[PDB]
Amino acid sequence: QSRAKASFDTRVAAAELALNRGVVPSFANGEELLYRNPDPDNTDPSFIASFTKGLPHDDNGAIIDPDDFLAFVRAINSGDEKEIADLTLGPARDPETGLPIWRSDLANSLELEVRGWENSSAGLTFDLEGPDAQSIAMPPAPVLTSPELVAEIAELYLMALGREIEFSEFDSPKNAEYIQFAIDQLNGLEWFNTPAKLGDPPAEIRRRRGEVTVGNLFRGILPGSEVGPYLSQYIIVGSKQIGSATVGNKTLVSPNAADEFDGEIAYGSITISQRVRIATPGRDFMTDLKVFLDVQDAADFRGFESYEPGARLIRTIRDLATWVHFDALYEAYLNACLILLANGVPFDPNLPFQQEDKLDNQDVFVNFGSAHVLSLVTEVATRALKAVRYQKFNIHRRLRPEATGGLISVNKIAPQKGESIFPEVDLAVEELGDILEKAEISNRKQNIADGDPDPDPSFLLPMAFAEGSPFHPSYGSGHAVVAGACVTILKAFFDSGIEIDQVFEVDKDEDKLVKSSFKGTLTVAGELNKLADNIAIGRNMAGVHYFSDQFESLLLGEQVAIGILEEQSLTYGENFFFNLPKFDGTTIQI
Amino acid sequence: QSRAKASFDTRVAAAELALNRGVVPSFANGEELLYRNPDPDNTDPSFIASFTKGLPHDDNGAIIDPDDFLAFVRAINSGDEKEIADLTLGPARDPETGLPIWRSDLANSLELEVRGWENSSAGLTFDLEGPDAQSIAMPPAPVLTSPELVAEIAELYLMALGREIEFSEFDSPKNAEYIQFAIDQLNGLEWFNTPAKLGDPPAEIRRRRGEVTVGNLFRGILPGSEVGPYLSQYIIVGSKQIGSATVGNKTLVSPNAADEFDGEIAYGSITISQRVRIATPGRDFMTDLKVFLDVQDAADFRGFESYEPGARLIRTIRDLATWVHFDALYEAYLNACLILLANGVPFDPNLPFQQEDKLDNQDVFVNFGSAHVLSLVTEVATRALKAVRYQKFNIHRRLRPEATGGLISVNKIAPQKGESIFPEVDLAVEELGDILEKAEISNRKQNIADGDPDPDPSFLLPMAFAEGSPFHPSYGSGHAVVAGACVTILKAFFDSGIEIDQVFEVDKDEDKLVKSSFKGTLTVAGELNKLADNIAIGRNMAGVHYFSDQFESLLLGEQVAIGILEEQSLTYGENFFFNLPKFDGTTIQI
Ligand code: VO4
Ligand code: VO4
Ligand SMILES: [O-][O-]
Ligand SMILES: [O-][O-]
Ligand SMILES: [O-][O-]
Ligand SMILES: [O-][O-]
Ligand SMILES: [Ca+2]
Ligand SMILES: [Ca+2]
Repeated sequence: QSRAKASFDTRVAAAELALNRGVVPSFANGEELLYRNPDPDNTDPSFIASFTKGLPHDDNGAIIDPDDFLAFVRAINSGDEKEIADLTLGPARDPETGLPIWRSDLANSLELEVRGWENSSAGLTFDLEGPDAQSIAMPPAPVLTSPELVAEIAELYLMALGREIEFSEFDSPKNAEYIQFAIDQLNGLEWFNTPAKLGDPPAEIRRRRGEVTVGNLFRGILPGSEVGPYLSQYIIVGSKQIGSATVGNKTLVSPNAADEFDGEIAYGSITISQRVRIATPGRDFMTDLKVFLDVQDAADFRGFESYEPGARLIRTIRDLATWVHFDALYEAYLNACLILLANGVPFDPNLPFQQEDKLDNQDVFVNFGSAHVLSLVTEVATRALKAVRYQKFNIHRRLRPEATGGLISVNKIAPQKGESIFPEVDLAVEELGDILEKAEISNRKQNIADGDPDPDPSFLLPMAFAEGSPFHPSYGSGHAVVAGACVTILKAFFDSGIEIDQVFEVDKDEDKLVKSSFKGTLTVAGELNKLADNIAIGRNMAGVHYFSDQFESLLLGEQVAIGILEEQSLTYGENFFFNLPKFDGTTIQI
Repeated sequence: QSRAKASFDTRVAAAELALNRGVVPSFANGEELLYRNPDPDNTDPSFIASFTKGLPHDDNGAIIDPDDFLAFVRAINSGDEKEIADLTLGPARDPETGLPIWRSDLANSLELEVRGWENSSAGLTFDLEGPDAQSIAMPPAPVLTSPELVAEIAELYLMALGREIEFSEFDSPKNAEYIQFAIDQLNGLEWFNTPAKLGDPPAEIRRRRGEVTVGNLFRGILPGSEVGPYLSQYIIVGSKQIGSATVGNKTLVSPNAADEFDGEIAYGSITISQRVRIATPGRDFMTDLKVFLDVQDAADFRGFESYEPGARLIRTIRDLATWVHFDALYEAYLNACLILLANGVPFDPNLPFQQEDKLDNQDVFVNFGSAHVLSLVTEVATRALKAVRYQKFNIHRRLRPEATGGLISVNKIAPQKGESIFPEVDLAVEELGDILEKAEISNRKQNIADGDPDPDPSFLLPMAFAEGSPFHPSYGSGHAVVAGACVTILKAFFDSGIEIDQVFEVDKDEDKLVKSSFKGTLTVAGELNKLADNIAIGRNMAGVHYFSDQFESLLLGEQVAIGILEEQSLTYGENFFFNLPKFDGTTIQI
């Protein structure tokens, strides 16, 4: 037949495959309308558990006008630029300067303008490849009164309090007091100590973590994420440098071969440095209620974070948070791909032409080679992003962990001032008492450093980011959906079962890589899963995402990648499949 | 309609749009079957102008068996893995060790195995997004007897002899002798001094370079690649580093802000160094006829290049060749995108939600934002690569410039030994006498450095790469097609008319960036065109591509990118278009 007609039929067949996968219906947790305004004569929803950032908020963290959120949801579902622009973003504005009146003196002195919702209708964007953004569903997010939300918030608060603690010293006596504290309180939560009961949602069973130990503290549940050092090799270690190739029987060593162990990736003929920008240690954000409310009212605090000179390999929790702050969409997984390519990590052996050219007479660059995987790992990211944007904006609209910390802080402060507000976070306040007292101490320290000599007692979740979370709902996670999708692409494309012989940790003292004490075996699949773990949890340690957001959007990204892979497989006439270890432990052939 | 049905309809609509663009028929130059075996009783084609690398070659650079090339073409068209594996790749093999007998002692002592054709059938791969690999045509490649081929190989010979000459010193007296020589020889070629005649093919007229000066020597013809310094800003300069953002009225400065002028791209929270690995200066490859013939017989010389320790900003021509040797598919253009995103270069103003958030209430990350452009610039590359693989393997199969230099060298050596061979490169030999004599001197020097105390006189095109070209035909260029596609994506997505206030050159003495002497204005569109120029002509500086390969592959990539953009525009409900300045000076709205 015609080549153009064959191309049309291949594209139509891929669309038919995407359509025949069906639409998994996306269910919210019902929090949007279940929580009501505390005012006895006001029956409108409070929307406290809903992502209400940017809409004008009262002094307690709830929005003044529930209609303001209703218009926001309508604009989400419609996608119209005029309806988005007609939304009220930020607080009341000064008639003279045109600038919004901020609650905090910091945002008023900066003359901060409002920041807008980041692609509130990207979930309505169609996808030429892979699953449609609305064809796949994440499960309902945990509700505020759920023990899962309490466990997630405890994890977030402990990460915020443990931001300056280095990953290589999780078991070290120096951090033993904070590590044992975190382990004790997490294991004091019925989410961690008590297993899932029969009849619980399957995703609830899947994402439930057991007893928290130092070996799995702040770690994911992906296979290989809990095995070995905390940080993935691909997030800290470099790669085989230019010149370290083998030419027949002669093995030439790169003159820059030490750059592999100095965290430098062979990025073509130039280098990607794995060293992260050093955010100011101990400097958290939105620890003051006025600044937090301004951020909830869309105060653009982007770029307000201060940084130490130079760059170091990720050592502290805050370093991982900084890494996931600015990462260029697929940058973690593009870097992992570059490491695997430079290290000569073989592609999936079921890919064609992977044998030595003595046998197949065919090198692989464009298809089943470096270029194919490099393009796939990067094209999967925007598709996963569209799906997660649909999940964030049109389905769940889950409030950010900063907003949950705001509700918890205002609830804990209410008895002190004689009031009683936000009973939905009462379980979180009660079960996180000790974590909340140390959070209050840390917030008092930060707010004294902020400029308030005698700051009000604040239990807000300390934010690694000055703007806090990105300006979209937390559930799901764009970073974690891209993590799932790109790691799925890499595990399918590369021989993910390949064992990593050299396992490196960041040195406990110096800014360098040392051979990890891990005496086990680390696979490529395990380390890619650990890298997805690292990015998603680093979103958690910034305070911008809950754990369940990360795990479920990682699954969503894996689904996006699988759909894309099945659709592109229709484009190759070669007899081949991707051996793809899924996050659930099974392998799919694509 | 249903959302799933709407997704299917959008994908099938993009497929109909791709189908309705039609198929531009792909014409070769007729060189494949026009040159015949000089043996009188043998009437089979010589296939000398055909890409015959890998197929066994005689002592003069032609293939022993035309049936070998015929089977290679049949395997190209079929794409069958078995037929590709059944192809005779490399020379005769030792029955004892199983290794092929190499003509050169270098490849025999290395026990070199064969290297396969890189995606000989990737042009048969269908594309779910954008134009089909076979729906777009690049014009016929110039023939060996054409003055265009003589000009191309002269430019390539001139680049090889000037690989150690720095871009910031093109007009410097110490290189004035080599630059004036190159200018005089190029302007002595009727391709450069004589303009295109009426009735010539329009692509020939469009790609014909006129009078060669110091300010346009070794430069492209894209708009903006001829004004300003040689190297694009994005190939050498860094970008705004993390911490240098503007927060309301306060302008925080990054503690690492000097990294922008040190050639350090803010790659999320980590950095990309623009410094390229220093290939061994004065070390060229395939200068000896035996090593060249082994490479023609698929000798795997990859990684055989040597490097000095460290990395430096691109100064010499060999540095650009090294940069394009290993660049990860979209690396130059992904780096340019990262620079434009870190620098805060505004997106296309016709993109939606690009106003301040006070007006539009919407940030752009997933759609019309950093993630969108990153994913687009990375996904256009593999589609352009498929199109160029079709052009390389199924249509043109143009011999590599190393193979052109082989024919030229054997033709020049034949009268010395009393014979005569390859009269099709007689025009190249006659018109390039001075360049060929300097190439003979340089090749003799390199072959003495290789290990031959008294090497045979060789006029081979010196190769920046030990394997020389990648194992596919030169026409078109994968790097140039990716450059065209990705730079088109960046010019469409970003406000490409934005002027770059700061223009940097690599310092004439130190490995650093100085303020360029350019008193004119440089735009983002011009600098992206210059970056595509830099990559394509760096492939020329390697000696692996001719100029026409580069320019026509850049046009093909621009077509790929435009088709992808049209097909993606159907996926967005926003009222927007990409303002896209083409390589022909016109602007398309997408
Ligand atoms: O959805 V989030 O990347 O803020 O990771
Ligand atoms: O086709 V070439 O990238 O060898 O640029
Ligand atoms: O091939 O590249
Ligand atoms: O990040 O969002
Ligand atoms: O948004 O990211
Ligand atoms: O490179 O091809
Ligand atoms: Ca192979
Ligand atoms: Ca905007």
